[PDB]
Amino acid sequence: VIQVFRLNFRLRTGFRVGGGQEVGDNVIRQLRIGVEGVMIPASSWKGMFRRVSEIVLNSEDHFEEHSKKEVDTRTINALLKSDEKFRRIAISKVGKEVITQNGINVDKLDSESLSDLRRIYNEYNCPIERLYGSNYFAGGITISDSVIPNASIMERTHVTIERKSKKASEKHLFSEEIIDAEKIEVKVIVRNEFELWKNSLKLLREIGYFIGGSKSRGIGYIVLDEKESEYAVINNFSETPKFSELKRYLS
Amino acid sequence: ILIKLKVKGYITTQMRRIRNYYFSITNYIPSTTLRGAILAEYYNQTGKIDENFYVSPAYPIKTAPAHYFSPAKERKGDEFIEVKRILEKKEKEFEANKPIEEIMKLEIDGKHPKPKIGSLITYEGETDKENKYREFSSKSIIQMHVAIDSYKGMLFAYEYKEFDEMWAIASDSEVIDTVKRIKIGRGKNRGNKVVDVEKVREVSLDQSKGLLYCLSPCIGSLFGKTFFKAKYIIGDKSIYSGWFTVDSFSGQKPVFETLREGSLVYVESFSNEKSLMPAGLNFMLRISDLSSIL
Amino acid sequence: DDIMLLSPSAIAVPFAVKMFKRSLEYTGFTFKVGIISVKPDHPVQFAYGAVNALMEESKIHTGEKSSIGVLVFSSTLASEGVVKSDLKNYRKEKESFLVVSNDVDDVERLLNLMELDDFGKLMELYWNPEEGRKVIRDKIRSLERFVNYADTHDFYNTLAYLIRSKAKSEENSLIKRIIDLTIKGRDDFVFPLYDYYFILKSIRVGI
Amino acid sequence: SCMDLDVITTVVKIEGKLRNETLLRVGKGKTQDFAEATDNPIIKYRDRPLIPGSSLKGAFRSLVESYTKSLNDSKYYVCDLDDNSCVSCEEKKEGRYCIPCILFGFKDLASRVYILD
Amino acid sequence: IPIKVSMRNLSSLTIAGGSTISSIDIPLNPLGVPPSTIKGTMRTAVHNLLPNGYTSCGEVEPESIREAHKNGVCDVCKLFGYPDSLTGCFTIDVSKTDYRTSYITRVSIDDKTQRAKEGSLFTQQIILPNSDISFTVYYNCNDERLFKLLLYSILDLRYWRLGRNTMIDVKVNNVEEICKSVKCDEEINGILNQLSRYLWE
Amino acid sequence: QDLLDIATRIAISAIKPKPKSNKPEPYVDSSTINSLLSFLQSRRNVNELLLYIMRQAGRDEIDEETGKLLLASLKDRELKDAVNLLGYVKWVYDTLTGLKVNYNNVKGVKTFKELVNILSKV
Amino acid sequence: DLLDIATRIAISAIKPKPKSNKPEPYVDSSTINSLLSFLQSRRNVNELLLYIMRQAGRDEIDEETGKLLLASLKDRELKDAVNLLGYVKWVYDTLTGLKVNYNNVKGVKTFKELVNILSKV
Repeated sequence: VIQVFRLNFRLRTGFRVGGGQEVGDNVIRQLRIGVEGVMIPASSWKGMFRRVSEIVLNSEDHFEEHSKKEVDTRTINALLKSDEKFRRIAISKVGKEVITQNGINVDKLDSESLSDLRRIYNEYNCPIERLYGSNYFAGGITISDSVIPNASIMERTHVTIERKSKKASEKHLFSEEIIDAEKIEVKVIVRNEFELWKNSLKLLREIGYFIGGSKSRGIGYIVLDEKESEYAVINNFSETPKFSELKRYLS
Repeated sequence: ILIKLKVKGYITTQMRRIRNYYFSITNYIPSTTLRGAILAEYYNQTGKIDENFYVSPAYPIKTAPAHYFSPAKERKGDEFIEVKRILEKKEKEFEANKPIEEIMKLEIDGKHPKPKIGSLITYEGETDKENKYREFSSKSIIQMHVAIDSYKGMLFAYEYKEFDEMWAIASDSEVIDTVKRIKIGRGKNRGNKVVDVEKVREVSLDQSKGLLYCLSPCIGSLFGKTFFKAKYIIGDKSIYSGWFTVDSFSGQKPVFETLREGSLVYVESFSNEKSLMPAGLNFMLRISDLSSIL
Repeated sequence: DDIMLLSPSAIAVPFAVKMFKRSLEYTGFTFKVGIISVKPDHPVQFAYGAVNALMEESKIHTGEKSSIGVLVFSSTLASEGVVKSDLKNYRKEKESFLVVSNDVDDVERLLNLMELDDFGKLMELYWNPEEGRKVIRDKIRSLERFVNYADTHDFYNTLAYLIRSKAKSEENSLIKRIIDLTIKGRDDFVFPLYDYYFILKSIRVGI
Repeated sequence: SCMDLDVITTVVKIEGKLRNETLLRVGKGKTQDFAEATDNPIIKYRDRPLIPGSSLKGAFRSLVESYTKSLNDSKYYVCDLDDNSCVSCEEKKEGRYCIPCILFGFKDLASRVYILD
Repeated sequence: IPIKVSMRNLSSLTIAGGSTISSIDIPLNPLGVPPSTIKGTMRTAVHNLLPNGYTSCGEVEPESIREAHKNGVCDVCKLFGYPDSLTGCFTIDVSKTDYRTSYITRVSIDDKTQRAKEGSLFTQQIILPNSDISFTVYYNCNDERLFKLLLYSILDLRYWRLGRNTMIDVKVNNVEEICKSVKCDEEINGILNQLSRYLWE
Repeated sequence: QDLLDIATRIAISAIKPKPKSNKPEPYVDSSTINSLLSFLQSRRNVNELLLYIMRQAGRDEIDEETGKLLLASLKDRELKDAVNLLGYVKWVYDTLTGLKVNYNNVKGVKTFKELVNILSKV
Repeated sequence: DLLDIATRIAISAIKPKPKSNKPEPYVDSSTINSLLSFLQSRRNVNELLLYIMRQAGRDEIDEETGKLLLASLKDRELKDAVNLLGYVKWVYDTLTGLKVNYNNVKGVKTFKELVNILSKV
C-alpha cells in the first residue's frame, strides 16, 4: 500500500533555510537556486519530519541509538528463520557466504559482523528506522522539496545590546534574511501506512513544529491544516488515485 | 560497399575483465564486434542469419591503422609522414632481386623516424610528397554501478569510449539495406547512447597478387588450411578471440594468434578456400597510400 | 631514467617534493613526475599506464625545471585514456585551472604555506586519523569551497569570486596567502587551482 | 545534564495577545531604510506592524539575567554573550547551571523556549 | 515498439557519477542520467511493488538469481532478462542532455542538543527541479503480458524514489501509436490514461 | 562576461571619490548598493527599482553619472537578469573596495578581463 | 499603471509657484509627508480626500493637482491609495533632487517616458 500526501502549511511570518552564505560573514544569505530562485531542500524536510516523529513516538530505545541492551543470537536466528524479508536484508548486507539459508555460521562470524547484525536487528525493530530508513535499511518515505516561484526576500537586521550599559555593541551588525510566505506546499510520499505517520501529522495539526534556522527568534513556524492539504491512499494499481480532504484521513 | 555510422556518442569496445571491472583495450572497433551487432539486428528483424557476410572493422572517420612505412618523425610525438604513392614507389623492385634490408631504409633525412605499426592515424595535409598525419586520440569515461535487491551488496565498473563518424566496408547484401541502427558493445541492453548505420557509395577494391595492406588482422594459414604465402611480412603479432560457424557442432571462441592490424605483407599467391573475411580477418587490399580512404 | 614508487598517499607528495627539490643539484637532469592516488583495490597495470600518461603530459616545455603532476582518483578508476580525455577537456592553454605541469618550487611554497613540508607534522597527522582528518579538513575546506565554486561557473565568474574572496579576508589569514600564491606569478590566464586542490586532497585521503 | 533536548517529555504553548500600554515603537531595524513611508519607518510584515521575535527574546533574556544575578547563588550563573569559553551546565563532583543559557540557549546549547513574532 | 516517456523530477534530483577532476562531495555523471540507473530503479520498484499475478526474484547475487530460477519463471526477471539465457528484452536510451547544476551542502544536527554537529558538514551536487527528462523504452520482444508488466513498471516508477529519495512524475507522450501498434486493451487503455498526465497536475 | 563588463563599468563609475570629504571615501557606499539589491529582492519589480535608484540619485547618496548608467542599463531589463547584474555589481564593488584600488588605476577599464589583469599585476 | 498616475500627479505638483520670489515647485515635500502621515494615522480615504481639499483651498496645492488626486483617490482601496501616495512622494523627491526643469518635463504622461528622459540626459 502506498499513501500519497500533499501537505500545506500556513506558517506564521516567514522562514529561512540558509546555505553556504558566501564568506566575509556580514549578512546571512538564504540558499538560492540560480533559476528556480529559492527552495527548501528535501533533506531539511526529512530531518524535521524525523524530529517530529521521534517526539511523537517517545521511544527510549530510539533515544540511545538502539544500543542499550544485548540481543541474544538465538533471537536473531529465530527472527532470521521467521522473517523472509529480514533474512534477505541481512544476506544482501553481510554477504550470502556469511549467512546461509538456515543458520548463522558462527565460525565465519567475527566481531564487526556480529555488531552489524545486532544493529540491523535493533533498527529493524524500530518504527522510526522502518519509516525513514537507515544506513542499510531500505527507507520507506520519499519527500519532495518546496520550491516557491515567489522570491519575496526581505532583510531583518539585528543588534546586540551590552548588558552592562544598554547600547549597541559596536563589534558587529548581525543581518539575517527572511523569506516571507503564507502557504508552503510539500509533496510527501510514504510507503509505510504507519499509525506513527498519522500521529505525527496529528501533532503537527495542533502543536506544530518549526522549520529552518533561527527558529528560536520567531523565524519559521509551520502548522498543518486540514483544508488545503490533501491525501490519497493507493492499494490497487489499476485505478487512478483519488485525492480528498485531509480532515477525513486525520480526523 | 561503404557504410557510415553517425555514432557521436559513448560506446564500449574490447573489454579486459579484471576481477569484476571492465577496461577499454582497442581504441578502434573490431570487425567481429560490428559483425555481431549487425547480425543481431538482422536476427531481431527476421531471425534468418547468414554467415556469408563480411564487414571490415570500422575506424574513426578520416583515420586508419599505421603501417611500417608510415612512421612518426618524432620518437615521442604523434606526427606521421610518408611518401605519396609510396607502395608503387615501394614494392616494384620486389619483383627484382633487391635486398629487403636495403628496401626498408627509412633514413630519408637525418634523425630517421621510428614506426608504430597498427595505430590510428589521421590524414592532415599535402606538404609536398611527404603527407602530414596525426595520431588519433579518443575520449574515454568510467561508469561504475552498484548492486542492490535499497542496500548495496556488490560493485561493478565499466569504461566507455567516445567516437565520431565511423566508416567501414561490408559485403554487398540486402542486410545493410534492411538494417539502420545497431546496438554495439559489451552491454547492448544497458549503456548505449546512440547508434545508426548509413549506406553510402559502393566500393570496388581489388584483391590480387602483390604487396597488400592488411587492414584486418590477417592470418596466413590455420589448421593447415593455407590461404596465401608471403615473401616478406612486416608487422606485429596479435591475438584473436572471435566467432565463426563451422556448420556442425561447436563454432564459438576459437583463439588463434594472428598478425597485428596494419601489417604489411608481400603476398605473391592466394588460395580458393573458405575466405576468412566473414570471420573478421584477411581484409587486405592494394593501395597507393593511406589516401585510399578517398 | 626509470623511477617507480608506490608510497602511501599521506606522505607521497611531500616525499616527491623533498626528493626532487635538489634534482638539478644531484643529477643535473630535470624530471617530469606524475603522481596519482587510487584505491587499493584498483588494478595495478592500468594505474601504471595512467600514471605514465600523466607523467608524460606533465612536461615543462622549456625543460629547465622539474614538473610534478598530482591527480587524485577519489571515486573513479584510472586509465591512460581517461587521463588524456580529462586533460584535453579541462586543462587548456589560455584559461585553465589545471596546470598539470607544475614547478616543484611552487608545490614547495604551497606545502610551506600549509605547514606540511615538515615530516614530523605529516607523521603526527598520519598516525592519528582521529585528529588528522579534522586538521586536514580544516586546512582544506576553504580551498575545496573555491574549487566547488569553480565547478559551478565558468572561468571568468570563478576568477571574480576568487578575487572577491581575496578582498574579504582579514590580515594574516591563510585564504589571502593561498589566493596570492595561486594568482601572482601566473603569466597567461592559467592558474593552479585544481592542482593545489588535488595536492591537498592526496594528503586528505591519505588518512 | 542540561542537554536533554534529545528526549522531549512535555511541550507547553502560551498563546495570548500583547497590548501596549504606552506609545509602543517597533524596533525599526530599517535604519535609514525607507520602504513606503516617511523618514525612518517602523518594520512591518506586509504593511502590518510586527514586533520582532528577536527583540522580545533579547528583552526577556536581559530580564532573566538580571533575575539570576539578583539570586546571588553559586549554583546559578550567567556568562557573557561574547565569551566562547562559557558552558551551560557543569556536572562536576551538585553542579553549576546557567539559567539564561538553559532558557534561550547559548553557543554550546540551543534554546529551549521559542518565541514567535 | 518505442515508448516516448518524459519524466520530470519533483525535487532536487541528483545522482553520483564520478570525475578525476571533482571537488563536490556528491559527484554527477558526466553525461547526465544513465540508462542503467533508470533500469535498476525500475526493477527495484517492480520487485517492491509487484502487481498481482507475477513473480520476482528480488535477488542481487547471480547465484541467488539462478537458485530462484531453479523453478525458472521470475516474470520480472524474464522482463529484465536472464543472466545468461536470453540476449535481451528491452532497451533504454536518453537523448536530452545539458541539465542545470548547483552546489548545495547539508549538515547533521546533534541529537542531545539542537545545534549542528561539529564536522558533519558535507556538500551535494544536485540537478535543479522541474527539469524534463525524455527517454525511450524500446521493447523488442513479442509478448503482451510482459508488455503489460513493463507498463506497470513505468507506472510504479511514479510512486518510487530515484536518487537520494527524490520524487519523480513520469509522463507518457504517446498513446495513439501505442494503441495503434497492438493490444489496445481496456486495462491497457486505463493504465496508459493514468500515465498520460502527471500525478500532480 | 558581458554582464561582468557592465558591472565593472558601473563599479568604476561608483568608485569616484566623494568630494569635500574628510576621508577618501567612494561616492557610492556599500550600504547603498546593498539596499538596492535588497529592495529589488523584496520588491520584484524593475520599475520600482528604477524609482528607488532615481530617488537615491536625487538624495545625493549615489553618483549622478553612476545612476545614469544604471538607469540606462536597467531601463528595459527583466527581473532575472536584473538580480544577476546587481549581484555582479556587488561583487565587483566589494573587490574594488577590499583591494583598495583607486579610480586613477582602473580609470576607464571597459573589459572585466583587463581589470583582473590589473589586479593580477597589482 | 499606478506609476503613470503618480508621475502625472508629481508633474502637476512640480509646476512653478507664481508670486514666489524663489524658484520652487507649487507644493512642498512637507505637504507630501503630511499627506502620507495623515493617511497612515487616520486609516481612512474620505478623510484623506478632505485633507487634500483643505490643502488645495489653502492656496498651497495646485488646483489641477488636487483634481488629479481626488480623481485618483475615489473608489480606491486603502492599500492602493497608500501605494499611489508612496509612488507620488518618491517621484516628487526624485524630481526635486535632480532639479528637473518643469518646462521640459511637463510634456510626458508615462513613467517609462520619464525614465527615458532621465536616462538620455
